Amino acid sequence: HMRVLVVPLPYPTHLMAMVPLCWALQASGHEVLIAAPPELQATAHGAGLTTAGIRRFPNPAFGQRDTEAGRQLWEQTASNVAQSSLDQLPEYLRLAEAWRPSVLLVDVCALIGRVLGGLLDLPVVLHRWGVDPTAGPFSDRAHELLDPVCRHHGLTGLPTPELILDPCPPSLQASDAPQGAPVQYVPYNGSGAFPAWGAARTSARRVCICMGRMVLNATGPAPLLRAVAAATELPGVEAVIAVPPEHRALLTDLPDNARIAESVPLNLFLRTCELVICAGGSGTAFTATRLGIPQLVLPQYFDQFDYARNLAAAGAGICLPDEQAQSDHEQFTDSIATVLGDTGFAAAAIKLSDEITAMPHPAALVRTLENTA
Amino acid sequence: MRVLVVPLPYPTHLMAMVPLCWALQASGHEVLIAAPPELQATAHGAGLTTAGIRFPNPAFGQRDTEAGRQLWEQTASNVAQSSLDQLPEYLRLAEAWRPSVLLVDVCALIGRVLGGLLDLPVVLHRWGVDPTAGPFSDRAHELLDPVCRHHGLTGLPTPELILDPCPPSLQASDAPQGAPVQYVPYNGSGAFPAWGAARTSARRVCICMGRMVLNATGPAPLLRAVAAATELPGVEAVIAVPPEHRALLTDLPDNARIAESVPLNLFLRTCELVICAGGSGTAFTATRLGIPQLVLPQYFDQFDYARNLAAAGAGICLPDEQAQSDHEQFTDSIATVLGDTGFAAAAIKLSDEITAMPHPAALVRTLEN
Ligand SMILES: CC[C@H]1CCC[C@H](O)[C@@H](C)C(=O)C2=C[C@@H]3[C@@H](C=C[C@@H]4C[C@@H](O)C[C@@H]34)[C@@H]2CC(=O)O1
Ligand SMILES: OC[C@H]1O[C@@H](O)[C@H](O)[C@@H](O)[C@@H]1O
Ligand SMILES: [Mg+2]
Repeated sequence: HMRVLVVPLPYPTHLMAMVPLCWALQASGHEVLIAAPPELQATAHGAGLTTAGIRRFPNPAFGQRDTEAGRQLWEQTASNVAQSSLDQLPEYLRLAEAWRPSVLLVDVCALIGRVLGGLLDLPVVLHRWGVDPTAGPFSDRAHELLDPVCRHHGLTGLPTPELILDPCPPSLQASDAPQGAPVQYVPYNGSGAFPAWGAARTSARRVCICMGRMVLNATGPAPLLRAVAAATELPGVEAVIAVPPEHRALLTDLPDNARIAESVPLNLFLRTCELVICAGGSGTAFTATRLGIPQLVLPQYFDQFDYARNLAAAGAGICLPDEQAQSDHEQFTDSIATVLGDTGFAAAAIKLSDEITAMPHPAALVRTLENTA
Repeated sequence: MRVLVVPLPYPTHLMAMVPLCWALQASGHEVLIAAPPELQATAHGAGLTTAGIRFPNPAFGQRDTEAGRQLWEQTASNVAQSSLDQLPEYLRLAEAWRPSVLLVDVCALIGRVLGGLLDLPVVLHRWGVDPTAGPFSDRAHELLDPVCRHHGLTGLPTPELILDPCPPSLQASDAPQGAPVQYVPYNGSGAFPAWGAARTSARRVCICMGRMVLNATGPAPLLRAVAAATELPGVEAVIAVPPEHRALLTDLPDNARIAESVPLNLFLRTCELVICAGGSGTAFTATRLGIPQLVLPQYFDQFDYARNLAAAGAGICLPDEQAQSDHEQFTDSIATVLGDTGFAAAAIKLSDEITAMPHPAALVRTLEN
């Protein structure tokens, strides 16, 4: 009987990536508690989970970690996360002392989970949400800043985790990421209602455009407007537009070949679509991949450029890699056409789907965790 | 598998099925809840996806009596009339989504009709104590065999499997044998309270009545439970009720805690008694956590659950209006439990019955086969 304390980064999307494992834990009779800043409360509660309370784009240099610009972005991200970890450390120590977890399930970027495991001598299981480009600059800066802290408390430095779980198709994972144990991606894109039109395809070429809140909060409307314009202008297309409610206002004068999806989890209808246009957020992208649906990716930040490049190398989609490509309406339209006219992209996407389904499901991982706790 | 889930339109019946629905999804199967408006917020609050669909009375515990037989017959009549009314809506759903298996609440007869009409296997799911043998079942056949026979069946079909989370010690003696599944608490989402971690030097007594019960009974079982609990020396009452029932708590002692929208399981291990109406997520969470109960049954299965719990030595029943309205019987029952560690001993015995059962993840294999 484990008591698993879950330590995500405080973005809704990173928690979602861990929800099927949390359900697998609870379905197998273990107890799960999510350490959640205000920003995560609603996401955790919405997955049926319980919480303990805590409290310029696109930018290709994120995918250029061999350059000084890219090293800086990742070093700054580690410095931000490390400072947060020192800030919140007392609250997380009080929580662990109160709840007495036997294992920490920790998002790969949530460095506080690693500090907490060292200081409390608890097994840490890191969880990737997807492509992990934290080797090199992020990881070196996290050690730079957190090894002294861990040494003051008697340890050699920031500890190496007991295990890293990895749902990324191996043929897409970053070459420098440490080996992780496979865990099969299970779509979880929130709750909601099966729409009537989600049951069958029509004669039109159905293209979903899905961009999430954190991406659009960062980027502003541009990638959404560029996608809606490219998709709706192409002969034959029906666009299904899936964006968060407050962003729906950005879509004035919408084309008659456009439906605005009403907070509907992608996996309820994505089997009826021939193409997904997205930013390379894992929930969207791995659901499409699992379902053998090719993607046109407009990467923006963090790991998105690596996902987009590697998906395109796999033949399973097209990448528009920077702002001159994403803002090239002709190239954008021709890329949608290219995918709708060549079944080889869907076929390459099913090859990746097979990499996913070769992995053990979250339910099968519960055993591994039992052995590590 | 593609599992379409057909609960009765009550939040608590769907909650009893949530951990299995999660176990199904964690093991790579697909799950959809057929949800009327009354179920939508519960389903989506468990992270699940939906297809939208458009007291006390001790006779419920006495199916040998004229009244007891008539209550359970009338309940089957109600459900059978509603299943016929809605049958064309569910048939359109099954055509749109194409399930391979129906996971159906024991009482949601539409699921059995639908399984028969579509030649799909039906896995019934008990939520706890199951008193549907006799009156309910006989009446369901009397009313639903005809539509089934019109479709060429022999009658309302026997289901493929009946999942049962009730510890056998507490189950009704006439419930056909089911396949045991470990009760996993699911009381909704919420926040771990500061004080839920540590025991106190006070005697911590949780009262948890619940929206559905209190909407049916009005305030009396809640306020009679608070009056009994707060009278006894050294007691700390922890009162768990829906947001809307918070305003009924007009005068509490200083040390009492109102736990609004806090799932019981986050703190119950620090309590020595739960006072409740029975059956339910509350009672099985108490029993799973080894906590004795004082049960004031109101309707349906609650009388059986209260009697069997008392028989097993893990609680006390206040069986009817005469007992529940008697503050001396009510206070003396609390004091009895607080004064005898044999109740907690018996409760722990049942907890172990529960935890010896296969968990919902282990049952996923059985459903596949
Ligand atoms: C499915 C639609 C409804 C139609 C309404 C009928 C009655 O109002 C309701 C009190 C009832 O009989 C029922 C309430 C439920 C139903 C059966 C068993 C439940 C055990 C308890 O937790 C509550 C019980 C029953 C029939 C019903 O729901 O019929
Ligand atoms: O099985 C013994 C008793 O169990 C109860 O559930 C029934 O309502 C009674 O009629 C019966 O005598
Ligand atoms: Mg590799």
